[PDB]
Amino acid sequence: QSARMTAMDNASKNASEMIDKLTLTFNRTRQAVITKELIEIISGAAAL
Amino acid sequence: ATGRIVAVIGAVVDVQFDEGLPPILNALEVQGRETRLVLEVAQHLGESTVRTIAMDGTEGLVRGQKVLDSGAPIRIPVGPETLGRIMNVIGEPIDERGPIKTKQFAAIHAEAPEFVEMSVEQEILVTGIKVVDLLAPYAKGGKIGLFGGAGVGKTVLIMELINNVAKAHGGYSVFAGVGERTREGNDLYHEMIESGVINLKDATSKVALVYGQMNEPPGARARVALTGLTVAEYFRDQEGQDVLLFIDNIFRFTQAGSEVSALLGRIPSAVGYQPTLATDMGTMQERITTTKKGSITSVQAIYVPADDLTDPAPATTFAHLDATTVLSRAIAELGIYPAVDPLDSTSRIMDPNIVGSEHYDVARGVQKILQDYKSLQDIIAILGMDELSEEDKLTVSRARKIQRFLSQPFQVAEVFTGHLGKLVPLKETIKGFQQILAGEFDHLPEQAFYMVGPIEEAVAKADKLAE
Amino acid sequence: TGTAEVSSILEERILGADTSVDLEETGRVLSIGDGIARVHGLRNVQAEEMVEFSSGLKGMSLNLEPDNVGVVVFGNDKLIKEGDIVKRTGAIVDVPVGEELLGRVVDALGNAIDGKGPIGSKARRRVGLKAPGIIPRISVREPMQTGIKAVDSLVPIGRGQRELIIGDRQTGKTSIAIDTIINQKRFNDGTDEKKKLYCIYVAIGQKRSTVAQLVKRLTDADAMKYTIVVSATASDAAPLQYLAPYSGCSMGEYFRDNGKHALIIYDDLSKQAVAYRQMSLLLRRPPGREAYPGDVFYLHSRLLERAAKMNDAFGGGSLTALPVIETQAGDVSAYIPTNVISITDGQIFLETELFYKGIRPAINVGLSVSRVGSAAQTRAMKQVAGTMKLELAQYREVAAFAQFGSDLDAATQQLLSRGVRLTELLKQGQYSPMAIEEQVAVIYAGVRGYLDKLEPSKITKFENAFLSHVISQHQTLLGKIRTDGKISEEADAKLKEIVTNFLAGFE
Amino acid sequence: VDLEETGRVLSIGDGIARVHGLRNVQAEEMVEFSSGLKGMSLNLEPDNVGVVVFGNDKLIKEGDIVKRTGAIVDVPVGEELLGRVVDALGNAIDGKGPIGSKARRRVGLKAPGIIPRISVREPMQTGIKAVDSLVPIGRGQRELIIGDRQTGKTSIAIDTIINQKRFNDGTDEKKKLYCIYVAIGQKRSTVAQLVKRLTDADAMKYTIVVSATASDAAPLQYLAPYSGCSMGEYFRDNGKHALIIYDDLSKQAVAYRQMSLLLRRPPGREAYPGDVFYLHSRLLERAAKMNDAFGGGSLTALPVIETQAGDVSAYIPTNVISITDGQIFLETELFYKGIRPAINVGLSVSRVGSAAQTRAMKQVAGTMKLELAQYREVAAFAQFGSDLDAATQQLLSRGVRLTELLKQGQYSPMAIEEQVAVIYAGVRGYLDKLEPSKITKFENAFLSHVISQHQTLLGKIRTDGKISEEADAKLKEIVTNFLAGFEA
Ligand SMILES: Nc1ncnc2c1ncn2[C@@H]1O[C@H](COP(=O)(O)OP(=O)(O)O)[C@@H](O)[C@H]1O
Ligand SMILES: Nc1ncnc2c1ncn2[C@@H]1O[C@H](COP(=O)(O)OP(=O)(O)O)[C@@H](O)[C@H]1O
Ligand SMILES: [Mg+2]
Ligand SMILES: [Mg+2]
Repeated sequence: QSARMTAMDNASKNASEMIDKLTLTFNRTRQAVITKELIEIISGAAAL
Repeated sequence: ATGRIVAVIGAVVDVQFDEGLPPILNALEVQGRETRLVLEVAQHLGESTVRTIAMDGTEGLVRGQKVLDSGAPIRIPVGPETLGRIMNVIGEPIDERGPIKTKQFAAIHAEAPEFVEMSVEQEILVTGIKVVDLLAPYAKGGKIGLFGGAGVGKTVLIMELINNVAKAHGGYSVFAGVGERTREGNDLYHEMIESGVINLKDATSKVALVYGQMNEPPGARARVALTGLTVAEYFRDQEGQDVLLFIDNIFRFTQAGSEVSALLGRIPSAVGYQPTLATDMGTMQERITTTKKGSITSVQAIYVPADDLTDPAPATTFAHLDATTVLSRAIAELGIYPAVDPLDSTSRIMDPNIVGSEHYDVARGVQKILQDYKSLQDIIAILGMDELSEEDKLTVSRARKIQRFLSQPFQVAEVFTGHLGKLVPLKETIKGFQQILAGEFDHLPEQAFYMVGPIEEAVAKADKLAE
Repeated sequence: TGTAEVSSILEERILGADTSVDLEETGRVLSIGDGIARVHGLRNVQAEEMVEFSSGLKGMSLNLEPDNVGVVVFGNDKLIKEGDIVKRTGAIVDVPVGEELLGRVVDALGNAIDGKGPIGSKARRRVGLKAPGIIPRISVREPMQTGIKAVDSLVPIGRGQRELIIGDRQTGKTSIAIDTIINQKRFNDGTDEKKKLYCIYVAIGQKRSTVAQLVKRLTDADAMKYTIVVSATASDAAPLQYLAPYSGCSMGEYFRDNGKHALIIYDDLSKQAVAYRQMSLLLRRPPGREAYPGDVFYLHSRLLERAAKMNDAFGGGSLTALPVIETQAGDVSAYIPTNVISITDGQIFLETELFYKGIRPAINVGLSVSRVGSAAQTRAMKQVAGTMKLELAQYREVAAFAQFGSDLDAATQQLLSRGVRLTELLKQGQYSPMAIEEQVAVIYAGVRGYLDKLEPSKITKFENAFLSHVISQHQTLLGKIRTDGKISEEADAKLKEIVTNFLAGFE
Repeated sequence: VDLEETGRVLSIGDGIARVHGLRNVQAEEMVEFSSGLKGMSLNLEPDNVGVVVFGNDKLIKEGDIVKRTGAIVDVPVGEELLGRVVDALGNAIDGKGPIGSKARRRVGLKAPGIIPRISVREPMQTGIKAVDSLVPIGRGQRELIIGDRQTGKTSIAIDTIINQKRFNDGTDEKKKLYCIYVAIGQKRSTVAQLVKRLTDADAMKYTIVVSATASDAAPLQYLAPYSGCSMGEYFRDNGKHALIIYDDLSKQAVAYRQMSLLLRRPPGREAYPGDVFYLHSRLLERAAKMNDAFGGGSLTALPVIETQAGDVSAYIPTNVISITDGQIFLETELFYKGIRPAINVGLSVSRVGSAAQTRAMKQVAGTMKLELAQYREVAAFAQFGSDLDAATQQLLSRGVRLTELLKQGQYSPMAIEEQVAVIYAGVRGYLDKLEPSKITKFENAFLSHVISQHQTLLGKIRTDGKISEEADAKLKEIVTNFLAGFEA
């Protein structure tokens, strides 16, 4: 029980770190998708 | 001059001048309306054509409709006769208590101060709150920002900032509500009246209100910061005073500028914003800097979208920020009002070269002892060594006393709670936290620090609790 | 490259001076697109002004670009041809309002659609007026009761405000609106003018058969005294769906200027944003984000900030806006949900895993909050809901620890058990809104904790049997709660006694 | 009057003045508005000239008379700009009188070809122990300071600037320095306190400060590092060594993005157009050591690039790493751990700096880089370590002691012989019986002791750039003698 508590503490910490990293790459992917869709709409309305 | 409305899209109406023409960033009175319809000129295209962002409901505008041109960029009534007054970005009073009978007008769309009109001394602006002036202190000319919400005590901290700066320093303040909700603006106006910051009875009020509401077009919302900054620049440049521009929202300012530049036909930037984002924030956020004469200081409530820091509006905002005091509900449900988080409040002025070695030593001791208390609180919550050591129990007692001591009774909460509001200067905060961290007051209970102003009144509260 | 420079109007211009079409009051139709005419002439038309087309149609005119008037057609574009004659009406489009619109489904120009006779309106209010300012309004001073226990306890509505119902598609979200309507029957049956009520359901771009289902549900719940139903369905044109919320909001603005209270339910207000994006992109206005143009926030704010309580000088009238937003798979970070959540004064959030997890109505909170939702309650519901909100706040942290709650300590076990009993108290059958008095009684029983020993699947059966018992036997106690407005120690002692006795005689 | 040499503004809009006529104009030419302003005539069309202004559009009407200057976009230049805050166009904005410039350096010439260049060979010390020991700079070189918001970025450049005072109060002109600080998009208050700290540290004789802050216009922020390269390029062509710092060169690309989008140019990646690489390449590429036939001189560019939440590969950091031949990298989680500066030594390069060493620092910091590269596999083994090897724990502890030695406060850069003496007391393990809460205390202690009592061996280190064997024995003597005589 002592070593299991230690292993689950360290696994929660590693999972929280990877949640933080994946949230950062989710946000930059979100911004890239918004900018891509925006450039497509603006390019369409300008080439019209 | 006299020109003519020739086309209308909302806050984009363009005027065809045939004679003498207003420059870029100017004002226009559209006539024939029941109100004024002020317009802002920019873009001269031909037949003297100017693309004016049109500032109110443009229903009723006809082709060829006469427009008087006033010259000046926008004139607003500034003065000490503007305090307690609600105005909107035309300069027009919307609290329905007569006009603002002042002497000197002032033009919004002014410029930044020159490099020779600067102060090379980062004087620590002392609010008077213990947790603020000890763990994230303010700066004369700062551009600081508070991260609050609804349930937290944001309004109480704002009115306490106004009263502490008006008492300690000699500065009045201005509150620019940018995209201010009319319900929330009305409640904040009645809250200031029932707190005593605004007085409707005589000339002793302490704040001037500029409410640019959400129901106005974004041309009339990207100027609210400019209008409140113009009033505060009157206080800076003709009294030499210690002024506070409280902008309730920097994100609605950026959103209003984004929608203006979307309506003006400009190709938008990145994540949805305008190309001119950093430039517009540069103009405003560099007019709020300190000068050699006065010390305008912005405290601004800031909204981050999608809980993201890399979004361009918080990117430019945090490029101009200085303190970022966090308000929250966790330490508010710990009873401390309001939960200004210091562990998430990274002030730039916290530096022993600027605020001093004693102040920085005390602040590092407090922040380190609360970080260690958070770790040992996790361990004492999971019960691994159950009181880990005498040092564990000592730092838990010390930092629990400190977290109870970070509270302060506020003078704006005096009218309905009998806990009288104290002003605590910087030297007394330093002496109090230094004597708590030095183990001098270890023999006191933790309850003797909750809602007390200075440390000697915490001594007297420990004495009056021992019954 | 000009839009009005075509050889027809040039030829009639330079073959001889016309002065015959008059070019000011009338105007000839130039290029007619998919739903937008760009008419030539109308030198004296104003902006946002409703003109009529010689077919017999109407259509409101925006963009004026120095030679052309951008009139958007209020109907099918099959029967408008190039060269037709437009005519000014002379005024920005009005909505016929009054107390004769009640109980009759109308259409966004203010004309009857259900075929049961015309509307007997006496005055027409100009649509799209400015919102009332700071001094004429005051804050939420009356409690707006949904009838949903979860809403009226955790996130109550205030007569005087705006509360945005937000969720995914088919996640409650209109059932809460129909419960909000049907709850106001018992307040519209009797006296107290400052309690009686007028609901306005503005359906924007729905199916028309579901508007028929909505009006049949309201008629067989007898919900047509309070109610107006404004309908601009998906078969109707883009500007007529655009103009539907302002029409109903003008009706509600009539109701709140004349002393009385009113609420409005903007069902599918995101579809109103979609219709405005359609008509603007065909006007070639520059698209902003997600092709929504610049003034979309200005649109929804000018619509939604007309709801406020009025000060005692300006009657006592209040409006309650309830916009409805479908999100696309929980994407609260989209354009329109972020705009309207920044506008509105509360949100009722429905995450859908609770719906399929079996707690209906689907208000799955934690994201859901009302920014004034403590002062907009009666003191009975204020006390009980405050303690109940703190208990659920202690519950929702530890539910992932409650899936393994069997081998933990006892303090958690008690807290998680109490939270499970309260969370299954908050569920409620569809189309049966509870009055304030009986939900105060039920949530009181759950807070005082006469339920911690019962099985979880027996909580709802206890709830129904307790409603039957309290309505049948103890009428005077609910009279005490609804007339005093609160529990004052005698309702408390009597509820101690009756809940102990009914728990003694339940099974 | 005359449409050959003058012209009239047809339509000044967002950032463009379309001026009519102006037939004698030539491409990319500073053409001045009778509002007292300047602009540069960009794209020439058969109907109009697109001049982008160098200020706000508020001062310019329609039909305001525009007049040619007659020369391509220039900036005043020389040693008479030393000690002074200038604008991006050359006007002195510090208020203490006008400039005495005689020459006039063009703002947009090309970088030198591959023959007048010669590779980096002179040592440029920033004064920082970490930078000059591990990631050094050469006179001749492009070295990008990459980091996040509020990390360490400006203070490294201010230490690099303040360090040069001892060389500039010296004798040889082949060591003195002339530094340019191009503040792009900064707060004006930060530039004011920068000039105050440099005046307080008497650190201005080298220093020009080219200021185009945030309240200044965006095509004025477009022009500022080009003007700074013209300053340092004058010094480089005359054969005097020069430094330049580009404070927030990301904001230069943001300003170029915004004026590019106002010119309706097609946006590319995260709204930056295709011309961003050409922008920073023609900017940075003017740094080189000069061949001794071409006078003999150098420029040293240090751009400062700003990443959002530790994003080394966003779009612009990839461009300005692909241009600069060194990426001094920084982190933020180190900066919260208390190490100042927060150099991520394993990921921080400077590339071609390890040919412009002192050869004392080669004798004392190659072993340091190896012993600190031994530390970059054992931090996880120290996290999960209760039964470790004695040698593994020894090398882990020496890496802890070296990364405690590399901490350094603001505004006190080290001399190079002081760096060699401190690192000599640090590498081969005199710290190994000390505790890491005392190494910076110990370091300040024997730094004061060596700079007071034992100046002669520091003179022997800085004179002959090598630890001589007798000097090696005497410096070992004095480190052991101080370590014996220093209690707590
Ligand atoms: N007991 C209940 N409580 C709440 N909502 C329910 C209940 N039973 C059914 N519903 C759902 O509420 C929905 C109301 O329609 P709505 O969600 O607005 O349709 P849409 O999918 O177009 O948004 C119905 O589709 C129905 O499935
Ligand atoms: N002892 C120190 N050594 C190095 N840097 C420090 C030290 N103390 C504080 N700093 C940091 O130096 C920074 C100077 O700003 P910097 O991050 O270099 O550029 P900017 O914040 O303008 O992007 C301050 O934010 C401050 O946090
Ligand atoms: Mg539906
Ligand atoms: Mg910097």
